[PDB]
Amino acid sequence: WTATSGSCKGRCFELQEVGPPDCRCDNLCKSYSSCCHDFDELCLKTARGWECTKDRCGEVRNEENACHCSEDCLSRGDCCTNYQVVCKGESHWVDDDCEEIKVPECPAGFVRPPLIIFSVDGFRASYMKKGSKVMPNIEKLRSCGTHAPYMRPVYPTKTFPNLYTLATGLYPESHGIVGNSMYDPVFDASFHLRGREKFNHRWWGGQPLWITATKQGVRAGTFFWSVSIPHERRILTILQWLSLPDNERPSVYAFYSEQPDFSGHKYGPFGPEMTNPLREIDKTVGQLMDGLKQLRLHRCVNVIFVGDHGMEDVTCDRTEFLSNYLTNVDDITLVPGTLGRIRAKSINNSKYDPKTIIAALTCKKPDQHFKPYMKQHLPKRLHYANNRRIEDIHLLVDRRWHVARKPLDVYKKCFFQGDHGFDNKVNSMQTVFVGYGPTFKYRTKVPPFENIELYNVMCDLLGLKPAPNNGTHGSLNHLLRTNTFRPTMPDEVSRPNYPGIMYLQSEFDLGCTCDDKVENKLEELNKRLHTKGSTKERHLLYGRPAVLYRTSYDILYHTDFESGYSEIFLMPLWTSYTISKQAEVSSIPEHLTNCVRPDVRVSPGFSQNCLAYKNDKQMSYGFLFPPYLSSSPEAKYDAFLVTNMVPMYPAFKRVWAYFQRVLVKKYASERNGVNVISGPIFDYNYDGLRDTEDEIKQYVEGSSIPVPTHYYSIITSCLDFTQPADKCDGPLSVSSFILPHRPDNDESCNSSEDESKWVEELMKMHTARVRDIEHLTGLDFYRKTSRSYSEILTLKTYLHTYES
Ligand SMILES: *[C@@H]1O[C@H](CO)[C@@H](O[C@@H]2O[C@H](CO)[C@@H](O[C@@H]3O[C@H](CO[C@H]4O[C@H](CO)[C@@H](O)[C@H](O[C@H]5O[C@H](CO)[C@@H](O)[C@H](O)[C@@H]5O[C@H]5O[C@H](CO)[C@@H](O)[C@H](O)[C@@H]5O)[C@@H]4O)[C@@H](O)[C@H](O[C@H]4O[C@H](CO)[C@@H](O)[C@H](O)[C@@H]4O[C@H]4O[C@H](CO)[C@@H](O)[C@H](O)[C@@H]4O)[C@@H]3O)[C@H](O)[C@H]2NC(C)=O)[C@H](O)[C@H]1NC(C)=O
Ligand SMILES: Cc1nnn(Cc2cc(C(F)(F)F)ccc2CCC(=O)N2CCC(CSc3ccc(S(N)(=O)=O)cc3F)CC2)n1
Ligand SMILES: [Ca+2]
Ligand SMILES: [Cl-]
Ligand SMILES: [K+]
Ligand code: NA
Ligand SMILES: [Zn+2]
Repeated sequence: WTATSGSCKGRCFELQEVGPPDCRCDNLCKSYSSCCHDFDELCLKTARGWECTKDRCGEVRNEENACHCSEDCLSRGDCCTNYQVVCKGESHWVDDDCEEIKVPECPAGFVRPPLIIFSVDGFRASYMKKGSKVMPNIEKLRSCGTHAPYMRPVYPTKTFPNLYTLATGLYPESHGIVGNSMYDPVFDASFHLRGREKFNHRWWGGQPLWITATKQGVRAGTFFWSVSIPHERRILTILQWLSLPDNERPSVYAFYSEQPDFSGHKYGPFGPEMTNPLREIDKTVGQLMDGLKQLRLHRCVNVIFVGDHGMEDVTCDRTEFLSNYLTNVDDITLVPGTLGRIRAKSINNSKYDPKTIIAALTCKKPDQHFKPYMKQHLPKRLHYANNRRIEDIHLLVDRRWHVARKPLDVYKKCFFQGDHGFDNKVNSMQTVFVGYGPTFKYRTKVPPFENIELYNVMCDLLGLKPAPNNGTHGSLNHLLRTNTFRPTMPDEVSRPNYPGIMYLQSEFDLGCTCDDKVENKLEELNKRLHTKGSTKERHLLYGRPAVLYRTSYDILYHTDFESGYSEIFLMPLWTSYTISKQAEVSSIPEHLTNCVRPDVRVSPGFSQNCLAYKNDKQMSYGFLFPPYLSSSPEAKYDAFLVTNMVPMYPAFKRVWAYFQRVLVKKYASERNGVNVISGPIFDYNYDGLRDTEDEIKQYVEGSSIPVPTHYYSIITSCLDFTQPADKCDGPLSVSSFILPHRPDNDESCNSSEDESKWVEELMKMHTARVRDIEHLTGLDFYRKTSRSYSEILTLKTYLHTYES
């Protein structure tokens, strides 16, 4: 019930929301069917439209007009945005040269530069170049301010997950808005774009910027706008709020446009019908800037122009149907489109089997345009698993395609030519970022970055302490002139032991053998030196990683590599080695094929054993430092230490051997040396965070050797590739991966072929940020470089994406 017979007189676009049954006058009242009877009349005036003309200049104030051209309008805060242009011979903001804004130039009574977020739905990154002729206001912001060539959205590249990620700094799995449609089995409730359940606050986790602001005494405009409020009125409302007295006036605001998404869906991303929506967004930006200039705020306000996601060409004829694969197609519920999510139709069906559905969808047709995954097998970079609303079965749909249950779903629901929602590495899904204002840099290009980082920066812009989030605070300091947040490196929690030779060979009963019985004082002192770390500067280029949790581990030095060996997990946490451009690849000698050697620095009881691998018929073993890249025949024996061994499924060894034998050398040739850090990851509860021992769900049969869910590598070199990796004086270049440790290669449809036709494609799919590896391992990398910490943070957030 709403008692709609109250009034909005003096309350239009009120900031405090009032409780039912009292009638409302705020931004969102329309969307709740709760506005007072007179809201249209009083708050949505349209008479005479939105622009002053010469003949209105100095008019007698008429309160019926949408906006005003009378002499009192500036003091009332309600001039048409062009008032001073038409009636006082001022220039439009876009016609003025840009001038660096070195300090905020604010009216008296402003305590901080306000922040205005101009958000645009479906604004694909390439519009900045391809639409530039029709967007002069946006182009001036972009060239005069700070801009990235694009900004990476989160997966799925849908509207609600991305807007709320922008507002919270959180991954959808953590904020809870995991799609445009959702089922929550604990609630037993359904969330959709149409209708009322979505207004219940229980869906919306984390803490959005407007709540952060309000809890810390910074006032906020309401961010949301009901669709029938025209854009011109949204701008006027923002500008009116900015004329409020100091104690009432917000410091943070948001504008939102449904365009160009709305048109992009109908006409496709570059349909000729798209020039007009882009023109109109630009005009809106011009209105805001001219309005701010009127208020003498155009060199005071920080403005962010930001998109939620891009838009791709998709048509009804590019739909895959699950009825062409499954027999039982009515025993499932599919959330469909540019992604697929599958669950049982009825929780009273014990004949539901996910395993059989996965097999029925896996590599069934030769050009298949989707790939099924159990959610825990999705690429870790998507961070799309740790939520009860994300269904166990997921379909990653190829760009330009849809998935649907049956053809009848597609014609009893071609209309559309555009859609989005695909993998967030896809070029067509990328979106835009521009920052303009006193606190942003002047005419500065910055590298592409992920939208999860922006919440921290918006908090910095407003002097707020961010709530706990998935940004890496400091990684975007290079966007800012001032207000930088000065992060410190985390403190190492566990210090390593440095074991010397403490055990005789015969103390070991590991059931391992090696043909290594081959006896010189010149080379005897030398090998001692290598074991004490004489080559460590070569192989550990950026310091040892720091261990940020409580544990027991040893540093082990060797000629060709250094490792941090966990007494708890019985294997290295990390293994570091450097491969120069000139290094040679060799084979494992025939005599050493099954060689595993006890490590006399590490007790039998904190060692793996070969017998467990023999008895475990599913599980084999591999090595972290590759025997193929040994620097000499003698150094090669170090690679067969039991302390360099890790459990590997035979199917995974095909991948790992190819990486170690072929790809490491290839990268060293291309990048002029590389430093590699590799290791295991345990994430059995798929939360993106390092498992404790008591969370491990699988061990090598008969043992306490835990089985990794993934293996990582971090591959670093000099950004200036004319310098070798091991003598780089400037910034670094990194690529990383987190490969799933799987017993089959069902993910790779071409895996019966040679590794050269499929392994690298797999690795590219599982590309990662260093930061992703940090969360999964409790390690902190790049602790000792010549680089500034903010720059290192930026490097740790880089994702190598493999798009053109
Ligand atoms: C990205 O950034 C985010 C934010 O920093 C990271 O997520 C955080 O990670 C922490 C570790 O997983 C986690 O900390 C736990 O929080 C518990 C309290 O949680 C509530 O209160 C906070 C505070 O305001 C709130 O934010 C939470 O919000 C979640 O849940 C609500 C619904 O209830 C949702 O609206 C919201 O979207 C959010 O859901 C997401 O997170 C939850 C986990 O909380 C997931 O389950 C969801 O799927 C979704 O992803 C909560 O309202 C706290 O109780 C925990 O403490 C337990 O563990 C410690 C270990 O030391 C133990 O000693 C304690 O005894 C305790 O255990 C007891 O309970 C167990 C569970 O029932 C039980 O089994 C035991 O036997 C014990 O009885 C813990 O501190 C933090 O909440 C989330 N925050 C958010 C916002 O998601 C995220 O990790 C980052 N991602 C990456 C990749 O880095
Ligand atoms: C989704 C979403 N997430 N965050 N925003 C705000 C936002 C963030 C940013 C940002 F700065 F973050 F970039 C910029 C701009 C916005 C405004 C977006 C907006 O007016 N749109 C149109 C209105 C539509 C109503 S739907 C709705 C409302 C309230 C609630 S409630 N009761 O508050 O839980 C629930 C709802 F489902 C949502 C999307 N929208
Ligand atoms: Ca985990
Ligand atoms: Cl969805
Ligand atoms: K075995
Ligand atoms: Na396969
Ligand atoms: Zn859309």
